[PDB]
Amino acid sequence: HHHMVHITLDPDTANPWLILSEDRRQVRLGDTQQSIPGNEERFDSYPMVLGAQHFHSGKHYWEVDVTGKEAWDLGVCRDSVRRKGHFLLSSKSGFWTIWLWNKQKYEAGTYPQTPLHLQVPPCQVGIFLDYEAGMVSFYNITDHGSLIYSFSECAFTGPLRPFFSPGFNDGGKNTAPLTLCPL
Ligand SMILES: CNC(=O)[C@H](Cc1ccncc1)NC(=O)[C@@H]1C[C@@H](C2CCCCC2)CN1C(=O)C[C@H](N)c1ccco1
Repeated sequence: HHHMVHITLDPDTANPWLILSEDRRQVRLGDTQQSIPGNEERFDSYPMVLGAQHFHSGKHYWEVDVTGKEAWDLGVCRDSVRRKGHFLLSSKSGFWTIWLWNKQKYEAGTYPQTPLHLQVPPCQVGIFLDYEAGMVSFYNITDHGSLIYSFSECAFTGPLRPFFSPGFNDGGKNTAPLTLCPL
């Protein structure tokens, strides 16, 4: 779409186990860990990261590649979200996400979550927000922009952040990084 937005990963939110491309456009789970600052922003608990970008208004679209990725988590979230210590990922916290785990088991971050029934495993996912509309939707690029799922009447109060994770590499097959597409 035209409402496109150039997103960079904020390393001041990145979980210590995550390696970033120097361009802030990839992110993947490292076997070992980084020994980095004591920021009130970093995700301690799980392999999660935001994008530096802050939306207070308007309509914003971006795309993410997940070729060869048995799991992942994409979407948006409030700044407000607490960044310290275990939680449930849900609209209820301040996350409007979808995700994948165990290769073929896609679900939406409703409280509680909602299994999804997808004609075509998406190779890239398109994410789209309309702050004023209370809207954020997920589109299956690899199947002619088919709506994977839409969150509606979200309560968009404070500012909003692009949310990501490449998920866990236990299976072996989650080496591959979330790659942001250039459009
Ligand atoms: C019961 N909730 C679940 O089973 C879902 C399942 C799920 C799996 C994959 N992708 C998103 C969701 N987990 C969560 O909501 C959170 C986030 C998640 C992370 C973050 C994304 C990357 C790696 C996985 C693991 N997770 C916890 O461990 C919370 C924990 N059980 C708890 C409940 C109360 C307080 O803490």
